[PDB]
Amino acid sequence: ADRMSKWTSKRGPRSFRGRKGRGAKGIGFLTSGWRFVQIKEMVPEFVVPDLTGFKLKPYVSYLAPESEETPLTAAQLFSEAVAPAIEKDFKDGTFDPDNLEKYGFEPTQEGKLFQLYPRNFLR
Amino acid sequence: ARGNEYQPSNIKRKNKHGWVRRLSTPAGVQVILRRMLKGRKSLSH
Amino acid sequence: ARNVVYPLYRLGGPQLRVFRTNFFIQLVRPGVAQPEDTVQFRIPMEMTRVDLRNYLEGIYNVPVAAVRTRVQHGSNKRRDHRNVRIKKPDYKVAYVQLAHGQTFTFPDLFPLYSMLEEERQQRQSSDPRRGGVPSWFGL
Amino acid sequence: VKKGFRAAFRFQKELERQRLLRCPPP
Amino acid sequence: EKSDRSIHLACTAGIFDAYVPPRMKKTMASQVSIRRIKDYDANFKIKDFPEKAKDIFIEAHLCLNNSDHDRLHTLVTEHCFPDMTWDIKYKTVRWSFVESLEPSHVVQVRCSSMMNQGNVYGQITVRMHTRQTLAIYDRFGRLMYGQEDVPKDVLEYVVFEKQLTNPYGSWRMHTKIVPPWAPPKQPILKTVMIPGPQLKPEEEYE
Amino acid sequence: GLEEFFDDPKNWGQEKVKSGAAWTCQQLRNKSNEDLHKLWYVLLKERNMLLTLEQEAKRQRLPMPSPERLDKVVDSMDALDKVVQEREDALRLLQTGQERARPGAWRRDIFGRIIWHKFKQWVIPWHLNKRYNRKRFFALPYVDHFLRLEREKRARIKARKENLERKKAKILLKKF
Amino acid sequence: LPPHYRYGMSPPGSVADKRKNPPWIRRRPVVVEPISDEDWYLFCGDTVEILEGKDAGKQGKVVQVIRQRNWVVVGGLNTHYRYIGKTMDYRGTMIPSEAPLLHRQVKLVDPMDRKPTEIEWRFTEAGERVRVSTRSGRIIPKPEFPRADGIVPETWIDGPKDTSVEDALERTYVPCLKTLQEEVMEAMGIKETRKYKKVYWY
Amino acid sequence: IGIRLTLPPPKVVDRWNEKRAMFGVYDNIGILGNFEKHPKELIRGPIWLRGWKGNELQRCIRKRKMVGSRMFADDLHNLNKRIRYLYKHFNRHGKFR
Amino acid sequence: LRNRVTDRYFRIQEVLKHARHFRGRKNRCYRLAVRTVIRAF
RNA sequence: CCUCCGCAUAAGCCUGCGUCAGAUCACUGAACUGACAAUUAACAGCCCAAUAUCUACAAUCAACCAACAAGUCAUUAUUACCCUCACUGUCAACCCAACACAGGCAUGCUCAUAAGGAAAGGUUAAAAAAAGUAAAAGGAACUCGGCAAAUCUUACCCC
RNA sequence: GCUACCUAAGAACAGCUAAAAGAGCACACCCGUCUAUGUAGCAAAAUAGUGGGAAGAUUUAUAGGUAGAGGCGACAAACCUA
RNA sequence: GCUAAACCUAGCCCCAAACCCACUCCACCUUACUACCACAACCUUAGCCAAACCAUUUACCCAAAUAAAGUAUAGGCGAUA
Ligand SMILES: [Mg+2]
Ligand SMILES: [Mg+2]
Ligand SMILES: [Mg+2]
Ligand SMILES: [Mg+2]
Ligand SMILES: [Mg+2]
Ligand SMILES: [Mg+2]
Ligand SMILES: [Mg+2]
Ligand SMILES: [Mg+2]
Ligand SMILES: [Mg+2]
Ligand SMILES: [Mg+2]
Ligand SMILES: [Mg+2]
Ligand SMILES: [Mg+2]
Ligand SMILES: [Mg+2]
Ligand SMILES: [Mg+2]
Ligand SMILES: [Mg+2]
Ligand SMILES: [Mg+2]
Ligand SMILES: [Mg+2]
Ligand SMILES: [Mg+2]
Repeated sequence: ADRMSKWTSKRGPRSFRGRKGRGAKGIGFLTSGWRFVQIKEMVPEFVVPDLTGFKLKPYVSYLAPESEETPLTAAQLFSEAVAPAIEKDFKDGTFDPDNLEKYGFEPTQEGKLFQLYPRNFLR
Repeated sequence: ARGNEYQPSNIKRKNKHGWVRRLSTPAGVQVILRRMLKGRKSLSH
Repeated sequence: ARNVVYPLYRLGGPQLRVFRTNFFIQLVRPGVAQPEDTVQFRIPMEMTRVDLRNYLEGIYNVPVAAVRTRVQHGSNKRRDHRNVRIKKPDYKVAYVQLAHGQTFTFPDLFPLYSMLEEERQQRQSSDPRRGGVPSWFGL
Repeated sequence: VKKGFRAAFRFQKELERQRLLRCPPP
Repeated sequence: EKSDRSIHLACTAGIFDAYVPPRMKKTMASQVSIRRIKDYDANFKIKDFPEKAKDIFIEAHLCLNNSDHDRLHTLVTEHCFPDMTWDIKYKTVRWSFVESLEPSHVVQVRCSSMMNQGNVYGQITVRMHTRQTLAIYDRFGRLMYGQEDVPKDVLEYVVFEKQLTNPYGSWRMHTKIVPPWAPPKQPILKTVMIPGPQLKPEEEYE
Repeated sequence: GLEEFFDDPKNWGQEKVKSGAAWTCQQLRNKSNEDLHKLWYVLLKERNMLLTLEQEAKRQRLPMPSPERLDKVVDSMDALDKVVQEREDALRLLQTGQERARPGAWRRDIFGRIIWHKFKQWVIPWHLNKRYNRKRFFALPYVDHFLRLEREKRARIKARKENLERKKAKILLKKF
Repeated sequence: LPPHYRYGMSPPGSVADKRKNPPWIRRRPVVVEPISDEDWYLFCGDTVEILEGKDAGKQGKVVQVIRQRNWVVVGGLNTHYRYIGKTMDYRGTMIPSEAPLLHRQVKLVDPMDRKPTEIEWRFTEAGERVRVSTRSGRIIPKPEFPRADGIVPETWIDGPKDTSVEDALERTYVPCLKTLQEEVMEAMGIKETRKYKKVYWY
Repeated sequence: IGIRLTLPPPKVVDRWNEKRAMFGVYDNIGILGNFEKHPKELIRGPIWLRGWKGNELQRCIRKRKMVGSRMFADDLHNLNKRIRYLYKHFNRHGKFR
Repeated sequence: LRNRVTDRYFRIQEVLKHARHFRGRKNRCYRLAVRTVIRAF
């Protein structure tokens, strides 16, 4: 006879308490006789770098001078990545409206391991 | 002796007055709609 | 990582990876007497014991042997001035048994005022021979 | 809190009379 | 709690160098201190000050008499005022000043040396020897100490403070020095009982 | 090791720890892509130390040495995440012209209100999905009257707000 | 904060403030004259003159500004006395304590003329927002005041966990149309050969 | 008890504010201005009330037909109910027939 | 509450004045006092 | 001195007599307030590739016998198939009866306990009232009626 | 989620006599004959004692169904949240 | 002398003007707020009440205020419309 409390896996009868969980992402499946099969590949792997000889530390010196905040946009990214290559190739006759893929553009995301839309990677 | 008419169970509570039971019929939909307009914090069990 | 949509897997897929992991850990002093190898942790809900194993041996290079978890229910008994229930949040508790017979014990963390002090000692209290007569006058 | 001034003024004058009864001036 | 606002002090408790009542070292200390007075104000005279110290003393005591705390505040430090007025509330004081015997003179002058930020204090000590009258009455107006209108002699040592840094700082009475060799204060009217140890059943008197 | 859940023993129970300023977004933008990834784990370990330290103070019923450190650390990582997010977002625009990473649609729930429905991933196509087909992404007619009442309600609240604004200005004119 | 919280002299998060304004209380709101953020001209460390109240017609230094109530606190001016440290038995010790003033109750001083003057905001090529006296063509500079944390940046020393300025401000980012994810993988030498299969999104 | 125990703040009425000073000016717009406008064109307020007077029942009838379409669902239900009430009151009740 | 009687205290005192010298509750309780005061007059 | 109760599971409830500090029929305290702790899976929940194809003969110590109401439990052929122990429940004096209610409440083990409990705030020994125990001689004389207590009967009539 | 009835898949019934049974005595259980207490009570129907059944048309846990111009009913105008 | 009493301002009402909000990450129609597998919507309002009963009948928003006009007309030719 309570409506206002949050509904949880603690709360039902036996069957109910089995079915619901907390938020944890499942990492396998079940087979006959309730045997759990784990898939190694479904388990997230921590991609953790080498920290040896690394100068950056978690806090910053106050002695550092202040600079104006300017966020990143597509326009300026194009200007400081693609634009110099394009204009340099515009000077000669190497540039082409077709096959501009040389500059880093891709027609499709289908083949890629890291597909941008829809996103297929974690963080 | 009377008064103990409520013999509680989670299964029965949910299958009778739950969100899914509510949406199942147009009548129930309107029940939810009413509670939303009144500003109830419990829309259903 | 938590509060992100995990990409689906089909057979023969690429190995799922995280690069920056939302999970944050506390290592906590147990309230009950434990084995020397066992260490306690407060853990995000969405974390698994598989995850915590990998987390510790990955980031901290801590070899672990065994991990067991449980979900601690916070009390909803407390009420405010408006007579509304205040929920203490539920958290997950992970016990980790170390390998190679390593032993860990929780460290012993935590081993104008002049004017105030000088006046406090200049109190002079009160002499019952005077019987409450003012003391300021030198007469 | 009742809008009006007359009843309030009357009451103050009543209180003045009571105060005079309690401790008459020299 | 850490916030930018600070508790602002207009006095210091205690005495920089306690004058001891009954030699060239004290005079040179006074000379360097008066120099450290002059550089701040440049209109200070050691000659004329005792009179100012005298009349300030009298008017402070007149304040006590009539219970005017505001004038007293302009006149007496924040260290002194509690000692002045903790007992005096809910009783009447009748203090008067009769003619002085020995003229008031300065005994020593000392200065602080930047113990706190934006705070320089200066303590000067004056010896005063005069006869006064005093009566303290009870809450019901029953004479409880002193006599009505007959003077008795008193020797007192008084310390004066000023804020040297502050432009609105003023010379105020700060404290009294009681000598160890001083005769005891004249006896009170009533008799008292001092209770002995209140013993728990499981105790014996020694 | 397990030891690095705690800071340097020399500064244990020191009441005050001198700590640096939180990283700015600008500073992090100058930093390399790979280097941000490395810095991010440096910030991770630091967070966990401070979180365990929070809890231990709470247990001993003692004040934390420098609690503000935690805030700084958090902010730095917020900043870092934002910086990285920006890079991904920028690149998406240049490559696909999609503003949102996850696909979705404007839909009409049964309560007749317009929602941004986020998609989920499935193995099978939608027409074959029994659970998905159970959902009603449309409003039958009976809902329209409620939509009216809802609107009217919103209007009332708004009207009330406006009035009070005006009234308040009036009294503020008589006093000044 | 609750709606119609009363701003005390205590900072809002303090224990003292919690004692004064608990969650349940609902006092009559204070009527304050709303003045624009640009038009506000009283800063901490400025010298002002007190016009009315006790201790009027005297210079003083601003120590605290509470913008919510249009309040200015002057250190050691407009003072009343309280005892601090009083217990069951002990009487405590007496200190002076400042009372706030409305911004009408003070005005700024001319730095040279040493007299109270009205002030107007001006735009200059040198200074975007500057302050000028109405009667005297004299500019009043912004007073020096320490930061919130009180770091004192002129004399500060790095700790063990503090990044050196040169290391922090070196630009190691070279723009590219790889993601963070692609970059780290290829740099760490971790390689995947299998192709990611296509999923229905709905 | 239920009587105030102090005098309320004195109320000062400015009889010579602009609104009081120019009260009732242009009430003679008609006779003095060639009959270009009726004075009833100085009336501001409800749509159904400008230069018209009636009892409650009549006022309700009028509000129903003039702003009936544009008013809120629950307000209109209240107004339809008012009219039903008043209709019975006036036609079926009272001292005199 | 467009119009509220503000001076009932004075209307009450008019009866109670006469009732002062009586015995029991009717010397102070208005709904009792009035009835006896009428009879008295 | 009492125990027809206990211990466990289920069902229901949701931190609801653990520790520490203040605080208030009974302690100036606790089943009050705040802060801190805790319940670790082997038990239990959470299952199963496809298309055909198979499946007459109870249970009852299943033996003899004996039935009637006719009964809880099975596959094979071919194809496809190689990774592992994840997730959730786990506390308490507890639930439904407005209550710390002589009421309600499923199964297993203990059938009297190895477990769990306390009828009496202190006194005095009036009346009337409730529940007992005993009673000379008599044995229904009581009463609408042997109601009740007893005792632990017989023959009928109406339906 | 009480109660009336049904549906699915369950569970309970000691001891003794019996030609062996909607049998007999009699626990647990289910019901409620008679008396007394209680009557703002322990209780919006209880308690103490005495009784009826207790291998069956028995009792009972879980889930589902039938809805008011109606359901359900070994008909009491019974029951369908005091 | 206790219990008390006293308060002005939160806000709200009716107008006018003007056509409104639908919203970081995650989750949410299965037992909602739960990552992850082969049916379908449109269908005369009735009644109280008035008629001093009741049985035909009994005003209810339809797109310009006023007037035409409670007129023509309808109606157990009556209530009334
Ligand atoms: Mg039941
Ligand atoms: Mg577990
Ligand atoms: Mg198992
Ligand atoms: Mg025992
Ligand atoms: Mg007892
Ligand atoms: Mg007794
Ligand atoms: Mg008797
Ligand atoms: Mg006998
Ligand atoms: Mg007889
Ligand atoms: Mg007889
Ligand atoms: Mg009998
Ligand atoms: Mg039956
Ligand atoms: Mg039988
Ligand atoms: Mg029998
Ligand atoms: Mg019959
Ligand atoms: Mg009958
Ligand atoms: Mg009729
Ligand atoms: Mg009638």
